[PDB]
Amino acid sequence: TEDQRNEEKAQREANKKIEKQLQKDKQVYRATHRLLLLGAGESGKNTIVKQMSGIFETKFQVDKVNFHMFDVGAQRDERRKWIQCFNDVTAIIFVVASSSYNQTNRLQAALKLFDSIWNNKWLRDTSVILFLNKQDLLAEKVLAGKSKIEDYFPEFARYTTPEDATPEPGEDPRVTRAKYFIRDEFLRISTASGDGRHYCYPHFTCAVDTENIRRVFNDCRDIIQRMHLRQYELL
Amino acid sequence: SIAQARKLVEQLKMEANIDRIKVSKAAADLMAYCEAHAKEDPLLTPVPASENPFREKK
Amino acid sequence: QVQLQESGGGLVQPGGSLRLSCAASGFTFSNYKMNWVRQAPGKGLEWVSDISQSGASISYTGSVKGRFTISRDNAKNTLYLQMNSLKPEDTAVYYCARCPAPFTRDCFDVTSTTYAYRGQGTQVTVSS
Amino acid sequence: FSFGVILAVLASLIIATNTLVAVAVLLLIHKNDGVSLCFTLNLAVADTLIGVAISGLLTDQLSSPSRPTQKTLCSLRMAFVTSSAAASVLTVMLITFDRYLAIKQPFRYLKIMSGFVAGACIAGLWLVSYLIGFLPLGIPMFQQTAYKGQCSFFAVFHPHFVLTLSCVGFFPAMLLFVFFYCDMLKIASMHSQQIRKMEHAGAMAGGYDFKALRTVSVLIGSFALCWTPFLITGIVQVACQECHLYLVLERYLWLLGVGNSLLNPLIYAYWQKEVRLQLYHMALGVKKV
Amino acid sequence: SELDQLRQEAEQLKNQIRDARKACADATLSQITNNIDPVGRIQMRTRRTLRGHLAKIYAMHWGTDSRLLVSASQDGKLIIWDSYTTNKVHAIPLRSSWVMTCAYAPSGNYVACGGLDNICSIYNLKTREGNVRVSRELAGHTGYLSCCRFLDDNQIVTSSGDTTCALWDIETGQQTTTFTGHTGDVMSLSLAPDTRLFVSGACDASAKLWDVREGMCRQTFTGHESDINAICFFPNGNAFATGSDDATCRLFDLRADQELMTYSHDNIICGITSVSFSKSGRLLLAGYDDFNCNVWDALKADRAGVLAGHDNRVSCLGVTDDGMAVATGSWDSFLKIWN
Ligand SMILES: CC(C)c1noc(C2CCN(c3ncnc(Nc4ccc(S(C)(=O)=O)cc4F)c3[N+](=O)[O-])CC2)n1
Repeated sequence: TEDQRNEEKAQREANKKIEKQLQKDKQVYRATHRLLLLGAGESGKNTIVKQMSGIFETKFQVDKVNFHMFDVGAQRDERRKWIQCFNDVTAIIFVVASSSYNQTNRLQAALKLFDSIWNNKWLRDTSVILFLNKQDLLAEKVLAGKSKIEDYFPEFARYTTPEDATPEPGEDPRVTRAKYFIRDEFLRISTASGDGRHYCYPHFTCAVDTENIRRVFNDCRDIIQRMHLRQYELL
Repeated sequence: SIAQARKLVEQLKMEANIDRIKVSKAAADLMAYCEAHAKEDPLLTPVPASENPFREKK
Repeated sequence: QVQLQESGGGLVQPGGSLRLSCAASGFTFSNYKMNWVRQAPGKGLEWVSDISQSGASISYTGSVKGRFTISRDNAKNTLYLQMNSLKPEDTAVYYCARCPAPFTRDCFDVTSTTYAYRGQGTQVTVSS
Repeated sequence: FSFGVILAVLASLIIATNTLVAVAVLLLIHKNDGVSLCFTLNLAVADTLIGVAISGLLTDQLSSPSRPTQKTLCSLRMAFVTSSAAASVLTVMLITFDRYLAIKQPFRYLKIMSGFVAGACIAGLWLVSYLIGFLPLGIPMFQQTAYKGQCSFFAVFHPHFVLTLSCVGFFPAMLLFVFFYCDMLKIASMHSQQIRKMEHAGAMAGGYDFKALRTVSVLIGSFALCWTPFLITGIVQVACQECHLYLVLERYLWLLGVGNSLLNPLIYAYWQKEVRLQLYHMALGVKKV
Repeated sequence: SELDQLRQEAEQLKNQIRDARKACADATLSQITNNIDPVGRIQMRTRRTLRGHLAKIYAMHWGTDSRLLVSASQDGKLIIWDSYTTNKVHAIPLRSSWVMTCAYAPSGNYVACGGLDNICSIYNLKTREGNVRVSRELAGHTGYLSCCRFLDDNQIVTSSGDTTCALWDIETGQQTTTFTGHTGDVMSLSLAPDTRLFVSGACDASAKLWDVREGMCRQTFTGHESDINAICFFPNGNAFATGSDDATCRLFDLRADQELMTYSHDNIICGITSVSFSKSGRLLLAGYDDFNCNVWDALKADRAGVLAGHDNRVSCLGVTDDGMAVATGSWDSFLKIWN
C-alpha cells in the first residue's frame, strides 16, 4: 500500500506538471492562425512564399499577429487523402494564373480543382482566399489579337463587364472584361453552395509591394468576424 | 508502358500457382476457433465486476 | 475487380462522327458519377465531360460544347459519348474515368496520371 | 389575494426553466471550451437565485396573520433580492461586452481571452452586486424612520435608493447596450451588403435583408421594457407628493421586472443552436426512460 | 509493339485465377454458421474519457500490457496515457504538427510517429539523461507516412503515400527492403500474429499479402469497390478484414484466397475508417464517418451493437491484448474507453 500510495502521488505530480505545460501550449495554439497555400506548377505560389521534406513551413507576423503558412511539396498530384488534414485551417490560399487559358487549358483545370475543394464534405467550413495571378501576362495577351477567351470559354461573347468594377487607370475596357469574366467564372462555383458557412475572397495581383500579406490579414479578420456574426444570429 | 507490363504478368504467373483449399474447410476451421475461445473473451462473455479494472470508480 | 472497357473510335475524316462506349463492371454503376477524359499526344490528361448519378446534371469543357453529348444507362452499366463535329485538334486517347467514392458530389483525381479507377483508353484520330 | 398565487407560479416557473438551462450549460462545459458559456451559466445561476429569493419572500405575501417580523430581517430579505437582481442585470451587460470584443477586435481578443479573465470578471460582478445590494443597510438617507416591522419594500428603504440606481445605474448601462448593438448592426450590414453584391455577381454570369434588425430589436426590447417602468415610476414618485404609487411599485410593475428572469433563458440560451439540441437530447433521454 | 500483346497474357491469367477461385468456392460461411446461436444485443458503456488533445486525433495504439496507450494529434502532440486512473504519463512535442500515425513498441521502450513530413521519428522512452528525445529519423519515402508498426525494438515496417511499403533497420536508419506493387496510396497495415507476413491496403481497392523476409507478394485480394482505409488480421492469422470508403467491411481467407462475408446495411452510406477484432474473433468492431461505431457478429454478419458517444468523425479504434476494453478516438479531440 505504501508503495502504491507513493506511486500514486508521483504519478499525480507528473500529471500536474504536464497539465501546466499543456495549458501554456493551448494558450499559444489558440492565438496562431494557420494557412494552407495551394497552387500549381507555374501558377505563381513562389512570389508569395518569397517576400513573406514533404511540407514547407513559413512563419510571419503582421501587426503583431502570428501566421503559419504551409506549402505542400514532395507530394504527388493525388490529393483526396491528405487534403482532409486541412479542415481546421483558417484559410486556403488558392493561387491561379489568369493568363493560362491557352494541358492546353489550365484555367479549366483550376476551376475543376476549386470545384472539388469547395464541395468536399470535410471542407464545408473552410474559406478560400483566391489569388488571380499574373495580371500583366493577361493584359498583353488580351491587348493583342493572338488568342481569344472565346472558343475556349464560348459564353465569353455575351458577357458584359459590371458597373461596379474599379479598373486601374490606363487599363483598356477589353482587359477589365476578361479579368472580371475569370473572376465570375470562379464566383459561379463559389456562390452556388456557400450556405453561409464559408466564403470565397477573390483578389487581383501580379507582383505587388507586399500588399498580399495585408490582403491575407484583412481576409482573415473578415472570416473571423463573419463566423462570430453568424454565431450570434446577426448575419 | 512496356517496362511494367513485363512485371505484372510475371507476378500473375507467380500467383496462379498456389494451392487453395475449399471454402468449407476454411470456414469450418474459423468457426471452430471462434467457438473454442468463447470462455476467454471479456466482450462476448461478460466478466465479474471485481475482475474488471475499468468500472471500479469514476 | 473494378474494370472499365472503352470501345469505338478510330480514323475519321474531319466533319465525321463517332460514338465511344464504356462498359463498366465490378461496382454498382448507379452510385457513381462518371467522366470522359482525354490525352492528346505529347500533352497531359485533360478533363472533357462528366455526368452525375441520375443523369440530370451534365457538364462539358468550353471547347467541346455543342458537339459532344454524354449519356449513361444504369440498367446496362454503360456510358456513351457522341462526338458530332470533329476537328484536327481532337486527335487523342479517350478514357472513361469513375469518381473515387460513391454518393459524393466532388471528384478529385480523375485527371492525374496513374489513377486506379480509369479505363484502358481508345484512340481517336482525325487526319485528312 | 392573487399576489400569493401569481408569485408562487412565477417563482416555480423561473426555477424550473433556469435549473434545466444551468444543467445544460454544465453538460456543455466539459464537451466544449467556451468562455461565453461561463457567462451563460452565471446568468442561469443568477436567475435561480432570484427564484430562491422570491420563494423566501413568498411567506409574508401568502395568507398568514402574523406579528411583524423585525427591522433587521426585512432589510436582509430586501438586500438579498436587490443583490440577486443586480447580478442578473450585470451578467447581461458582461455578455454583451464580451460579444462586442469578440466581433470588434477579432485578433487581440483571441490573444488575451482565457479562463482567468472569465473568473476575474465573474467574481468582480458578484462582489459588486452584493456590495450594492447591501449598501443601504450601512448608509443613512436610504432607509425609513420607523414602523418597519411589517415587511415590505419602500417601508424599510427610501425611494431615493431607486433614484440612485436609476441615475448611476440602469441608464448608463442601457446607453452602453444600445451603442454596442448599434455598432454590431452596422458591421453586420456592411458584411451582408458585400456578400449580396458578390452573390449577385456570381449568379449573373452563371445563368438563372432584415435579419440583424429583428435580433437587435428583440435584444434591446428585452433589456429595456423589463425594468424601465419601475424606475421611471420611482423617479415620478420621488419628484412629487403622490405616495399612492408605493402600492403600484410593489404589486404590478415589480412583477414586470421579475419577468426579466423568464425572457433571459429564452433569448441567451434557447437561440443558441447547440444548447437547444442538447436540451432536445436530454428531454428525449429523460422522457423515454 | 510489346504492349497490347502481353496484356492478353495478363487477361488470360486473370481469367484462370478467377476460374480456379470459382471452382474452389464450394460453400458459403452463411450456410455453415446457420445454426450458430446469435450473440444477441451487446451494451458497452463508456468508462473513461481522456481529455487534453487540442486538435483532432488520427492514431492510437495500445501497449502490450493493456494499460498504457499512446495517441497522436495535429496540435503537434504525442500523449502517452495510463488508461487506469486517467492520468497522463508522457507528453511529447513534435517537429511537424501534421502527423497521421503512431505506434508503440512491444517492449514499451520506444514510440514512433510519422505524418506529412515523409519521415518516421522514433522516440526513446527509457533514458537516464533527460526525459524523452528523438533517437532516429528514418527518411527515404517520397510521400506521407500513413502507418507504421514495430516488429522488434530494432526493426520497423512503414507504409507511405508513394505506393510502397518499407522495412527499416532502426540501428542505422537504413531501408532494409522495399515492397512494391500497389498502384495507389497505401493507407493501412497489419502484422501477422507470428510477425512473418503482413497485409496492406491501398487506394486501388486491393489488398496484398507480403512475406517480410523475402519481400515478394504472395497473394492479391480484390472485391472492394473503393479505397481501403483499414485492415486487421484474425486472431489466428488465417484471415483478415478490410474496411472501405464504399461503406462495407469484408472478410478474406488466406488459404481459400477469396472473400467470405460482406458486412453492410442499407442504412449505412458512410465509409469505414478503422476495423478491429475481439480476442476470440467473434466480434468485428468498425468505426464510421457518421460518428458511430458498429459491432458486427463476425460469423453471421448481423449488427450486434452500437457504440455512440462521439460528436465528430471517429478515426482511431483499438482492442487490448487482454480483450478487456476498446478505445476509440475521434476528430472532436477526445479518447473514449468502452467495455
Ligand atoms: C445595472 C445595475 C446597477 C442595476 N440598476 O438597476 C438594476 C435593477 C433595478 C433595481 N433593482 C431593485 N430595486 C428596488 N427593488 C427591487 N426589488 C423588490 C423586491 C421586493 C419587493 S416587495 C416584497 O415589497 O413587493 C419590492 C421590490 F421593489 C429591486 N429588485 O428587483 O431587485 C433590481 C435590479 N440593476
